[PDB]
Amino acid sequence: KVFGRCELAAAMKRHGLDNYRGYSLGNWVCAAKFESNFNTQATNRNTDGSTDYGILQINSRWWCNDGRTPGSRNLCNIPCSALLSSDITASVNCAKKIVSDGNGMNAWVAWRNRCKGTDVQAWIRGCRL
Repeated sequence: KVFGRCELAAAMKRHGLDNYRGYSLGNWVCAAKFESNFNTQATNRNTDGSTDYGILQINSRWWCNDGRTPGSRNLCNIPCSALLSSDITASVNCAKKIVSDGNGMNAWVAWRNRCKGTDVQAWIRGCRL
């Protein structure tokens, strides 16, 4: 499904992402906007044989298993097809692992490029939270 901005903000807040590891809620919403345009079914194929899945475009080389990516680690221990659900819980739980790993939200290149450095609080303004 395609989420609305405040609808996603509220779902992510319910899942404990607001200020998780130092990143306020606005960061996560902006990341989803520019990674998947708020769509749970977005997928993106990469030159190394991996694919990015779901609303947060989680990658199959390191995080989920899709059965077709060469040096796959499955550090979230989840099949990638679960990340394509309309319900974002598996994506959020794997995103919690990714941001705890090493370089925070730098794992998301659309965040890195288009969110970081802006006032990301603007992405939850006007939302009932």
